[PDB]
Amino acid sequence: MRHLKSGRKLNRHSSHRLALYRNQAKSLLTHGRITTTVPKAKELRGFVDHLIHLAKRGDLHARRLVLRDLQDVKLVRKLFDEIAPRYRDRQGGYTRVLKLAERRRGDGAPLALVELVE
Amino acid sequence: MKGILGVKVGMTRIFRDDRAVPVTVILAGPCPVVQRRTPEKDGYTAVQLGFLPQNPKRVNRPLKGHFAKAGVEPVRILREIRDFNPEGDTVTVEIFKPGERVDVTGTSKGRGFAGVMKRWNFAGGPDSHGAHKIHRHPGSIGNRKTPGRVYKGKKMAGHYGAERVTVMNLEVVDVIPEENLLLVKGAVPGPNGGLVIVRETKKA
Amino acid sequence: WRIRPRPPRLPRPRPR
Amino acid sequence: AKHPVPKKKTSKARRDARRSHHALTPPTLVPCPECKAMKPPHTVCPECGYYAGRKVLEV
Amino acid sequence: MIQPQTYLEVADNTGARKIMCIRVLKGSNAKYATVGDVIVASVKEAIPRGAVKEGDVVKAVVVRTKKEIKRPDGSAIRFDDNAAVIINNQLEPRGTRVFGPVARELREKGFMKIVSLAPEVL
Amino acid sequence: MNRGALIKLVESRYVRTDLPEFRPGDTVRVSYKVKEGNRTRIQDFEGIVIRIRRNGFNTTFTVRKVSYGVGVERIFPLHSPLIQKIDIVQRGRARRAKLYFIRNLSDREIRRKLRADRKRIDQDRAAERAA
RNA sequence: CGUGAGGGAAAGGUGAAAAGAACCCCGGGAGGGGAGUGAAAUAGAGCCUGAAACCGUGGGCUUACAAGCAGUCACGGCCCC
RNA sequence: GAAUGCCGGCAUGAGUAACGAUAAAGAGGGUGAGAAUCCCUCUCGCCGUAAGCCCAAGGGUUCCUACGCAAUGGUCGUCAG
RNA sequence: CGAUGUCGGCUCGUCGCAUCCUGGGGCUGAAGAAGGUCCCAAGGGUUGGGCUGUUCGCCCAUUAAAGCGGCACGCGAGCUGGGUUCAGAACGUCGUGAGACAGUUCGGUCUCUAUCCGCCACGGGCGCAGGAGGCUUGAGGGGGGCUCUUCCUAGUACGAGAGGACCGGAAGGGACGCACCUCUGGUUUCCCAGCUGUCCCUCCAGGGGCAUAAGCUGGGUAGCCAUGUGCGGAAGGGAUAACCGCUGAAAGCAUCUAAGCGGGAAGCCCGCCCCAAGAUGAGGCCUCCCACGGCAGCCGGUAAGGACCCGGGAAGACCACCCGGUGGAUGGGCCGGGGGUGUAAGCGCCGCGAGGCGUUGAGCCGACCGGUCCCAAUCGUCCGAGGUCU
Ligand SMILES: [Mg+2]
Ligand SMILES: [Mg+2]
Ligand SMILES: [Mg+2]
Ligand SMILES: [Mg+2]
Ligand SMILES: [Mg+2]
Ligand SMILES: [Mg+2]
Ligand SMILES: [Mg+2]
Ligand SMILES: [Mg+2]
Ligand SMILES: [Mg+2]
Ligand SMILES: [Mg+2]
Ligand SMILES: [Mg+2]
Ligand SMILES: [Mg+2]
Ligand SMILES: [Mg+2]
Ligand SMILES: [Mg+2]
Ligand SMILES: [Mg+2]
Ligand SMILES: [Mg+2]
Ligand SMILES: [Mg+2]
Ligand SMILES: [Mg+2]
Ligand SMILES: [Mg+2]
Ligand SMILES: [Mg+2]
Ligand SMILES: [Mg+2]
Ligand SMILES: [Mg+2]
Ligand SMILES: [Mg+2]
Ligand SMILES: [Mg+2]
Ligand SMILES: [Mg+2]
Ligand SMILES: [Mg+2]
Ligand SMILES: [Mg+2]
Ligand SMILES: [Mg+2]
Ligand SMILES: [Mg+2]
Ligand SMILES: [Mg+2]
Ligand SMILES: [Mg+2]
Ligand SMILES: [Mg+2]
Ligand SMILES: [Mg+2]
Ligand SMILES: [Mg+2]
Ligand SMILES: [Mg+2]
Ligand SMILES: [Mg+2]
Ligand SMILES: [Mg+2]
Ligand SMILES: [Mg+2]
Ligand SMILES: [Mg+2]
Ligand SMILES: [Mg+2]
Ligand SMILES: [Mg+2]
Ligand SMILES: [Mg+2]
Ligand SMILES: [Mg+2]
Ligand SMILES: [Mg+2]
Ligand SMILES: [Mg+2]
Ligand SMILES: [Mg+2]
Ligand SMILES: [Mg+2]
Ligand SMILES: [Mg+2]
Ligand SMILES: [Mg+2]
Ligand SMILES: [Mg+2]
Ligand SMILES: [Mg+2]
Ligand SMILES: [Mg+2]
Ligand SMILES: [Mg+2]
Ligand SMILES: [Mg+2]
Ligand SMILES: [Mg+2]
Ligand SMILES: [Mg+2]
Ligand SMILES: [Mg+2]
Ligand SMILES: [Mg+2]
Ligand SMILES: [Mg+2]
Ligand SMILES: [Mg+2]
Ligand SMILES: [Mg+2]
Ligand SMILES: [Mg+2]
Ligand SMILES: [Mg+2]
Ligand SMILES: [Mg+2]
Ligand SMILES: [Mg+2]
Ligand SMILES: [Mg+2]
Ligand SMILES: [Mg+2]
Ligand SMILES: [Mg+2]
Ligand SMILES: [Mg+2]
Ligand SMILES: [Mg+2]
Ligand SMILES: [Mg+2]
Ligand SMILES: [Mg+2]
Ligand SMILES: [Mg+2]
Ligand SMILES: [Mg+2]
Ligand SMILES: [Mg+2]
Ligand SMILES: [Mg+2]
Ligand SMILES: [Mg+2]
Ligand SMILES: [Mg+2]
Ligand SMILES: [Mg+2]
Ligand SMILES: [Mg+2]
Ligand SMILES: [Mg+2]
Ligand SMILES: [Mg+2]
Ligand SMILES: [Mg+2]
Ligand SMILES: [Mg+2]
Ligand SMILES: [Mg+2]
Ligand SMILES: [Mg+2]
Ligand SMILES: [Mg+2]
Ligand SMILES: [Mg+2]
Ligand SMILES: [Mg+2]
Ligand SMILES: [Mg+2]
Ligand SMILES: [Mg+2]
Ligand SMILES: [Mg+2]
Ligand SMILES: [Mg+2]
Ligand SMILES: [Mg+2]
Ligand SMILES: [Mg+2]
Ligand SMILES: [Mg+2]
Ligand SMILES: [Mg+2]
Ligand SMILES: [Mg+2]
Ligand SMILES: [Mg+2]
Ligand SMILES: [Mg+2]
Ligand SMILES: [Mg+2]
Ligand SMILES: [Mg+2]
Ligand SMILES: [Mg+2]
Ligand SMILES: [Mg+2]
Ligand SMILES: [Mg+2]
Ligand SMILES: [Mg+2]
Ligand SMILES: [Mg+2]
Ligand SMILES: [Mg+2]
Ligand SMILES: [Mg+2]
Ligand SMILES: [Mg+2]
Ligand SMILES: [Mg+2]
Ligand SMILES: [Mg+2]
Ligand SMILES: [Mg+2]
Ligand SMILES: [Mg+2]
Ligand SMILES: [Mg+2]
Ligand SMILES: [Mg+2]
Ligand SMILES: [Mg+2]
Ligand SMILES: [Mg+2]
Ligand SMILES: [Mg+2]
Ligand SMILES: [Mg+2]
Ligand SMILES: [Mg+2]
Ligand SMILES: [Mg+2]
Ligand SMILES: [Mg+2]
Ligand SMILES: [Mg+2]
Ligand SMILES: [Mg+2]
Ligand SMILES: [Mg+2]
Ligand SMILES: [Mg+2]
Ligand SMILES: [Mg+2]
Ligand SMILES: [Mg+2]
Ligand SMILES: [Mg+2]
Ligand SMILES: [Mg+2]
Ligand SMILES: [Mg+2]
Ligand SMILES: [Mg+2]
Ligand SMILES: [Mg+2]
Ligand SMILES: [Mg+2]
Ligand SMILES: [Mg+2]
Ligand SMILES: [Mg+2]
Ligand SMILES: [Mg+2]
Ligand SMILES: [Mg+2]
Ligand SMILES: [Mg+2]
Ligand SMILES: [Mg+2]
Ligand SMILES: [Mg+2]
Ligand SMILES: [Mg+2]
Ligand SMILES: [Mg+2]
Ligand SMILES: [Mg+2]
Ligand SMILES: [Mg+2]
Ligand SMILES: [Mg+2]
Ligand SMILES: [Mg+2]
Ligand SMILES: [Mg+2]
Ligand SMILES: [Mg+2]
Ligand SMILES: [Mg+2]
Ligand SMILES: [Mg+2]
Ligand SMILES: [Mg+2]
Ligand SMILES: [Mg+2]
Ligand SMILES: [Mg+2]
Ligand SMILES: [Mg+2]
Ligand SMILES: [Mg+2]
Ligand SMILES: [Mg+2]
Ligand SMILES: [Mg+2]
Ligand SMILES: [Mg+2]
Ligand SMILES: [Mg+2]
Ligand SMILES: [Mg+2]
Ligand SMILES: [Mg+2]
Ligand SMILES: [Mg+2]
Ligand SMILES: [Mg+2]
Ligand SMILES: [Mg+2]
Ligand SMILES: [Mg+2]
Ligand SMILES: [Mg+2]
Ligand SMILES: [Mg+2]
Ligand SMILES: [Mg+2]
Ligand SMILES: [Mg+2]
Ligand SMILES: [Mg+2]
Ligand SMILES: [Mg+2]
Ligand SMILES: [Mg+2]
Ligand SMILES: [Mg+2]
Ligand SMILES: [Mg+2]
Ligand SMILES: [Mg+2]
Ligand SMILES: [Mg+2]
Ligand SMILES: [Mg+2]
Ligand SMILES: [Mg+2]
Ligand SMILES: [Mg+2]
Ligand SMILES: [Mg+2]
Ligand SMILES: [Mg+2]
Ligand SMILES: [Mg+2]
Ligand SMILES: [Mg+2]
Ligand SMILES: [Mg+2]
Ligand SMILES: [Mg+2]
Ligand SMILES: [Mg+2]
Ligand SMILES: [Mg+2]
Ligand SMILES: [Mg+2]
Ligand SMILES: [Mg+2]
Ligand SMILES: [Mg+2]
Ligand SMILES: [Mg+2]
Ligand SMILES: [Mg+2]
Ligand SMILES: [Mg+2]
Ligand SMILES: [Mg+2]
Ligand SMILES: [Mg+2]
Ligand SMILES: [Mg+2]
Ligand SMILES: [Mg+2]
Ligand SMILES: [Mg+2]
Ligand SMILES: [Mg+2]
Ligand SMILES: [Mg+2]
Ligand SMILES: [Mg+2]
Ligand SMILES: [Mg+2]
Ligand SMILES: [Mg+2]
Ligand SMILES: [Mg+2]
Ligand SMILES: [Mg+2]
Ligand SMILES: [Mg+2]
Ligand SMILES: [Mg+2]
Ligand SMILES: [Mg+2]
Ligand SMILES: [Mg+2]
Ligand SMILES: [Mg+2]
Ligand SMILES: [Mg+2]
Ligand SMILES: [Mg+2]
Ligand SMILES: [Mg+2]
Ligand SMILES: [Mg+2]
Ligand SMILES: [Mg+2]
Ligand SMILES: [Mg+2]
Ligand SMILES: [Mg+2]
Ligand SMILES: [Mg+2]
Ligand SMILES: [Mg+2]
Ligand SMILES: [Mg+2]
Ligand SMILES: [Mg+2]
Ligand SMILES: [Mg+2]
Ligand SMILES: [Mg+2]
Ligand SMILES: [Mg+2]
Ligand SMILES: [Mg+2]
Ligand SMILES: [Mg+2]
Ligand SMILES: [Mg+2]
Ligand SMILES: [Mg+2]
Ligand SMILES: [Mg+2]
Ligand SMILES: [Mg+2]
Ligand SMILES: [Mg+2]
Ligand SMILES: [Mg+2]
Ligand SMILES: [Mg+2]
Ligand SMILES: [Mg+2]
Ligand SMILES: [Mg+2]
Ligand SMILES: [Mg+2]
Ligand SMILES: [Mg+2]
Ligand SMILES: [Mg+2]
Ligand SMILES: [Mg+2]
Ligand SMILES: [Mg+2]
Ligand SMILES: [Mg+2]
Ligand SMILES: [Mg+2]
Ligand SMILES: [Mg+2]
Ligand SMILES: [Mg+2]
Ligand SMILES: [Mg+2]
Ligand SMILES: [Mg+2]
Ligand SMILES: [Mg+2]
Ligand SMILES: [Mg+2]
Ligand SMILES: [Mg+2]
Ligand SMILES: [Mg+2]
Ligand SMILES: [Mg+2]
Ligand SMILES: [Mg+2]
Ligand SMILES: [Mg+2]
Ligand SMILES: [Mg+2]
Ligand SMILES: [Mg+2]
Ligand SMILES: [Mg+2]
Ligand SMILES: [Mg+2]
Ligand SMILES: [Zn+2]
Repeated sequence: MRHLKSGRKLNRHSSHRLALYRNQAKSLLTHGRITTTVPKAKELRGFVDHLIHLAKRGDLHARRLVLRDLQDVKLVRKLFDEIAPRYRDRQGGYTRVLKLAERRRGDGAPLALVELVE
Repeated sequence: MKGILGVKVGMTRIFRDDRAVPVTVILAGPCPVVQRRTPEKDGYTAVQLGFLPQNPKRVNRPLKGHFAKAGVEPVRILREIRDFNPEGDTVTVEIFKPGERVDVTGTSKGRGFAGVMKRWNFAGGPDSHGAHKIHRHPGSIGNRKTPGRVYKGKKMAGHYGAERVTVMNLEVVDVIPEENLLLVKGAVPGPNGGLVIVRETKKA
Repeated sequence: WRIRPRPPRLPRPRPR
Repeated sequence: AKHPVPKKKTSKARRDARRSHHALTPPTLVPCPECKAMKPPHTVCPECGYYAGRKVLEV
Repeated sequence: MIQPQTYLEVADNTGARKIMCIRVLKGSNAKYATVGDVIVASVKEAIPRGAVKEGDVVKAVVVRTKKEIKRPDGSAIRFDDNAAVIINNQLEPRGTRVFGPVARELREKGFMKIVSLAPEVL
Repeated sequence: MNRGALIKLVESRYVRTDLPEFRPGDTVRVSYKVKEGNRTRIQDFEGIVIRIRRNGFNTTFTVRKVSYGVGVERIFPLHSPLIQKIDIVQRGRARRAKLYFIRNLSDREIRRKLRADRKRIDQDRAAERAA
């Protein structure tokens, strides 16, 4: 059935779904705010919050870890140098998902924004 | 004929006389008597019970006035045990003791729109030898011109589970009065955290 | 059970 | 299969009977506490950009 | 879990080696036999000039199964093959020895002479 | 409420701590209690622990042996009151966590694949010096 | 349409006169609403007349315990002249 | 008024099946009355004895620009054979 | 005949009873056991194989038993396509010939979309004279209905012996059913590890993609599961069938019956489990709101309540159901525990090296049991009684 299952499938197979999350982490950590569909947005929260948390740690293990999903050493530096300090005292919840009022025209998909918290 | 409201909590096995007895644990007690059904006013004999304290905020006005007339603080569930009139005005696990024998009623795990093989233990079709897109399909559903129709109650696919299920003659293994725990060797309907009812057995 | 085998009245359908 | 086809042309009455469940439900809307404009609930106000009492985006 | 067509090893000096179960002697329509159940079997591979020969039809009781067996004490046990022991109608072994451990469940089922002759009752 | 707490609570009375810790690969000897006809015996089952599945109180470990030409696997609950005592008889080094693969190996292959975990042997003998 | 020989349609009508609708307004356009023309603009170019099936908006009577080739005969109720 | 009639018009099925390979998408920026679909960027994926390239037949302006979006494009379109 | 697709198989059953078994009986050339035979009884059950297209039939091994029939020889808009109707080819036979044969042989297009009834599930609407939130009665339906072996009685009754009970009381199974995941056993699409070829990041080390819609391999939580586990078939009351009686005339005797009363089946009615007041005959009880403004009707604003919207959920196709919505632990994050994997990178040291050792049960780490307001359930809006008549 589906009883007590975690995480959407989002109409992608196993690698595509992982890529989907990685490229959005790349995008979200790059711009600090992105518009997407509301399902995707809610899914983005944790995948990113793990990365920010591992940034907060800072040891070499954590960076080499995050690198596997983000691949970009300049980007990861933004994560450890500029982003992570903002959260040393924040006990999780480094992302925000707000829903937007208007819809896509070509398929009425409902939209949301995902940004990083102050 | 005594009963009690309770919640299914989870299964385990213990060891009793070098034998392994698989039990399920039910947080039964305590259940305050909220109303009593008497022949004069209602027709039959039963007790309305209560479970799980509730936010007096969450409990609406007509409900509130009901609870109050009995002297009870707001509680999440009202259910009746039939042909039961306990002496006190509050029911605990201690109305059962080990060696007894119970009937347990819960809501089964809902299997949603279930197929005909899951729901009715059918046997579908072959998975080779030319069998054509019918591997999970029921088969024939009727006859021909006579009767030219389908028997009422025909076993077909549809929703299955999330229905009331009562299991009979379950050994009371142990009662933990302090923590309001009731042990019962066997399988009780429903999921953990599901509301259940524990009455004395109908069997003998 | 009909002892005398019963011959088909129709051909197996073929495209026309 | 054997190509199930319809038997009788459905009545005017009957197809409209089928469609008694087809009425759209009008959009459910609330006034924005900042700019008073009728917006969907739990959505950032699309006409002044406010949500939760603060400014969130540009409109 | 022995059932018709199951091959089994014979664990005695009856001269058989493989038997092919063809019925579980357990009531009307039993699905599988386990340790302690009789079966009717066909001898499929024997050794020359023995108690039994190829193609015989002999009863036999199953002494160890490659499916595990649960026990009331929570334990379980499974062996590395499926083995049986040939018998006469009076459930007595038709050979003189037994080869390899047998489940203690044979005692409770009354196959004493097999348990006693076994090298290890487990 | 806490359903998990309540369950761990029932499991209490039956929990043991007298048992020496062991890992897959460790050859071991279980002294187990059996009933035969009437009497009660302590029968010893001795072999390499090949799996250890945990569920807290419901944890259970499987023990592979070879008996008079037949392989015997044997499952024991780690908190059974029929288990008198367990004596480690040899520590081994498992690069794996479930050793099902040794079912298919000869003697000289298993000895080659489960060498003595000298690290834990050294600690074993370093314990037991409770002077 | 057919390789080809060869097969082989559909499709007429503003008004007397273009006087074919400047200008303004909504709209991206289409389209429409005023203004104007005209005897007439449901003659506005998708244009004489503009039937029927078919779709629709509004109104009157009626319909959610009821069995039907759908009508018909009677009676009662409501609405209209 | 019926010829499985002929011609055309319009219904039903029905907002239903389907929207043409399961190689795959995500975000930012721009244009614009309008953007999942056009352009730019970065990211991800597919082909690589091809899903790249050059000839021949055949097709016959489909080439390149500019300005367009009624229809054509299975949606959208500011884009386009 | 402007088409009613035709054997057998599979699947799903449903009914009849002229009953194969199980139950209850009479008669027996019925000692006991076991049979024969007739009557009552359709509740439930009625196995797995070898051969043949086969239905059927024989055979093997069991069994309580391996019933016979109807439903378009039930069931091709459910499946098969072995038999049999097409065209190809051959054998025997027939025919000068083309060809042909209830004679044999090898091969041979089975059609994605369900309008109406019916059926399985799920809602929306209205009604149930005031409007509401709960909790219920159960009219009437449905489901279930099986049976074996061993022991005790007792090697007793019976019998020359072999053989072997009625009744009564124990325990253990087979098949089916509902439920469940503690255990056993699966899966567990990215939860951990290992490995090859190639391209890449960043040279080393470390990593990433692709080799499937997991590249391969070893493992695996929650969940969904059976091979695993729990429990069910009853008990018991009532009325009965065949059959057996008590009392008893008509008919001084006899008669189970004509008056009356018993006993007597797995069968019928209750009883068990489940659905159910659309049971329009629309039930019952507990609690809540209550005489609001204007010309048995209308128009508003409200009451108690409800709904929309949102966070969600072992609930679920949508709908519904159930929980929560800041006065809050609902999802996400985070933290602790569990659990899986089984000792990460980094450094130090050892070896020429592939590696090895230690740090280190380390590192990573879905869902499981919990905590935590860090993030998101902001803010609100709309419907909603004034109660007809004797
Ligand atoms: Mg499923
Ligand atoms: Mg699925
Ligand atoms: Mg969850
Ligand atoms: Mg995932
Ligand atoms: Mg899909
Ligand atoms: Mg898709
Ligand atoms: Mg897609
Ligand atoms: Mg889709
Ligand atoms: Mg892949
Ligand atoms: Mg965007
Ligand atoms: Mg997580
Ligand atoms: Mg560093
Ligand atoms: Mg990671
Ligand atoms: Mg579109
Ligand atoms: Mg669009
Ligand atoms: Mg919206
Ligand atoms: Mg659980
Ligand atoms: Mg105890
Ligand atoms: Mg309940
Ligand atoms: Mg449920
Ligand atoms: Mg479900
Ligand atoms: Mg199920
Ligand atoms: Mg089922
Ligand atoms: Mg099944
Ligand atoms: Mg089957
Ligand atoms: Mg199957
Ligand atoms: Mg089958
Ligand atoms: Mg086919
Ligand atoms: Mg298939
Ligand atoms: Mg099909
Ligand atoms: Mg079918
Ligand atoms: Mg009929
Ligand atoms: Mg349901
Ligand atoms: Mg049920
Ligand atoms: Mg019992
Ligand atoms: Mg045709
Ligand atoms: Mg089909
Ligand atoms: Mg087909
Ligand atoms: Mg079709
Ligand atoms: Mg017709
Ligand atoms: Mg019609
Ligand atoms: Mg009409
Ligand atoms: Mg109409
Ligand atoms: Mg209709
Ligand atoms: Mg519809
Ligand atoms: Mg509407
Ligand atoms: Mg052997
Ligand atoms: Mg041997
Ligand atoms: Mg031979
Ligand atoms: Mg031979
Ligand atoms: Mg011995
Ligand atoms: Mg010895
Ligand atoms: Mg737990
Ligand atoms: Mg587990
Ligand atoms: Mg060994
Ligand atoms: Mg080694
Ligand atoms: Mg070591
Ligand atoms: Mg052409
Ligand atoms: Mg031609
Ligand atoms: Mg031409
Ligand atoms: Mg022609
Ligand atoms: Mg004209
Ligand atoms: Mg003219
Ligand atoms: Mg004129
Ligand atoms: Mg203008
Ligand atoms: Mg303008
Ligand atoms: Mg303008
Ligand atoms: Mg334009
Ligand atoms: Mg104009
Ligand atoms: Mg206009
Ligand atoms: Mg105009
Ligand atoms: Mg004028
Ligand atoms: Mg005009
Ligand atoms: Mg006119
Ligand atoms: Mg005119
Ligand atoms: Mg016209
Ligand atoms: Mg004229
Ligand atoms: Mg006209
Ligand atoms: Mg016209
Ligand atoms: Mg007209
Ligand atoms: Mg109208
Ligand atoms: Mg009207
Ligand atoms: Mg009428
Ligand atoms: Mg009526
Ligand atoms: Mg009426
Ligand atoms: Mg009517
Ligand atoms: Mg009639
Ligand atoms: Mg009629
Ligand atoms: Mg008519
Ligand atoms: Mg009259
Ligand atoms: Mg005529
Ligand atoms: Mg026609
Ligand atoms: Mg026709
Ligand atoms: Mg005509
Ligand atoms: Mg025509
Ligand atoms: Mg025509
Ligand atoms: Mg025309
Ligand atoms: Mg036409
Ligand atoms: Mg026509
Ligand atoms: Mg038309
Ligand atoms: Mg019409
Ligand atoms: Mg149409
Ligand atoms: Mg139709
Ligand atoms: Mg239509
Ligand atoms: Mg539509
Ligand atoms: Mg639809
Ligand atoms: Mg349809
Ligand atoms: Mg289609
Ligand atoms: Mg198509
Ligand atoms: Mg579709
Ligand atoms: Mg297609
Ligand atoms: Mg392909
Ligand atoms: Mg496609
Ligand atoms: Mg494919
Ligand atoms: Mg992106
Ligand atoms: Mg893009
Ligand atoms: Mg433009
Ligand atoms: Mg557009
Ligand atoms: Mg895009
Ligand atoms: Mg874009
Ligand atoms: Mg577009
Ligand atoms: Mg696209
Ligand atoms: Mg572009
Ligand atoms: Mg980027
Ligand atoms: Mg190449
Ligand atoms: Mg291609
Ligand atoms: Mg050319
Ligand atoms: Mg062309
Ligand atoms: Mg266009
Ligand atoms: Mg345009
Ligand atoms: Mg144009
Ligand atoms: Mg087009
Ligand atoms: Mg278009
Ligand atoms: Mg196209
Ligand atoms: Mg071009
Ligand atoms: Mg015919
Ligand atoms: Mg016809
Ligand atoms: Mg026809
Ligand atoms: Mg026809
Ligand atoms: Mg036949
Ligand atoms: Mg009879
Ligand atoms: Mg009998
Ligand atoms: Mg009988
Ligand atoms: Mg005799
Ligand atoms: Mg007798
Ligand atoms: Mg008799
Ligand atoms: Mg029957
Ligand atoms: Mg058979
Ligand atoms: Mg064979
Ligand atoms: Mg056969
Ligand atoms: Mg046959
Ligand atoms: Mg035959
Ligand atoms: Mg018999
Ligand atoms: Mg027999
Ligand atoms: Mg029949
Ligand atoms: Mg039948
Ligand atoms: Mg007939
Ligand atoms: Mg027929
Ligand atoms: Mg037939
Ligand atoms: Mg049919
Ligand atoms: Mg048929
Ligand atoms: Mg067919
Ligand atoms: Mg057929
Ligand atoms: Mg048919
Ligand atoms: Mg048909
Ligand atoms: Mg054929
Ligand atoms: Mg074929
Ligand atoms: Mg043939
Ligand atoms: Mg001749
Ligand atoms: Mg001649
Ligand atoms: Mg002649
Ligand atoms: Mg022939
Ligand atoms: Mg013939
Ligand atoms: Mg033939
Ligand atoms: Mg062939
Ligand atoms: Mg098809
Ligand atoms: Mg329909
Ligand atoms: Mg109808
Ligand atoms: Mg019909
Ligand atoms: Mg309803
Ligand atoms: Mg009333
Ligand atoms: Mg009311
Ligand atoms: Mg209510
Ligand atoms: Mg409600
Ligand atoms: Mg009830
Ligand atoms: Mg009833
Ligand atoms: Mg009824
Ligand atoms: Mg009944
Ligand atoms: Mg029964
Ligand atoms: Mg005796
Ligand atoms: Mg006696
Ligand atoms: Mg004797
Ligand atoms: Mg007895
Ligand atoms: Mg059954
Ligand atoms: Mg089931
Ligand atoms: Mg379940
Ligand atoms: Mg379950
Ligand atoms: Mg579990
Ligand atoms: Mg397991
Ligand atoms: Mg498991
Ligand atoms: Mg990961
Ligand atoms: Mg190599
Ligand atoms: Mg690689
Ligand atoms: Mg490297
Ligand atoms: Mg390394
Ligand atoms: Mg690449
Ligand atoms: Mg590639
Ligand atoms: Mg790929
Ligand atoms: Mg492969
Ligand atoms: Mg991989
Ligand atoms: Mg795997
Ligand atoms: Mg596994
Ligand atoms: Mg799992
Ligand atoms: Mg599990
Ligand atoms: Mg099972
Ligand atoms: Mg079972
Ligand atoms: Mg049972
Ligand atoms: Mg009875
Ligand atoms: Mg007498
Ligand atoms: Mg007398
Ligand atoms: Mg008498
Ligand atoms: Mg009488
Ligand atoms: Mg009587
Ligand atoms: Mg008597
Ligand atoms: Mg009686
Ligand atoms: Mg019974
Ligand atoms: Mg109920
Ligand atoms: Mg009601
Ligand atoms: Mg009710
Ligand atoms: Mg009635
Ligand atoms: Mg009425
Ligand atoms: Mg009434
Ligand atoms: Mg009433
Ligand atoms: Mg009521
Ligand atoms: Mg009543
Ligand atoms: Mg739902
Ligand atoms: Mg939902
Ligand atoms: Mg919806
Ligand atoms: Mg909704
Ligand atoms: Mg509620
Ligand atoms: Mg609520
Ligand atoms: Mg609120
Ligand atoms: Mg609320
Ligand atoms: Mg929370
Ligand atoms: Mg809570
Ligand atoms: Mg939490
Ligand atoms: Mg979630
Ligand atoms: Mg732990
Ligand atoms: Mg651990
Ligand atoms: Mg190491
Ligand atoms: Mg290391
Ligand atoms: Mg290293
Ligand atoms: Mg060195
Ligand atoms: Mg090593
Ligand atoms: Mg660990
Ligand atoms: Mg982690
Ligand atoms: Mg952890
Ligand atoms: Mg707190
Ligand atoms: Mg507001
Ligand atoms: Zn605003």
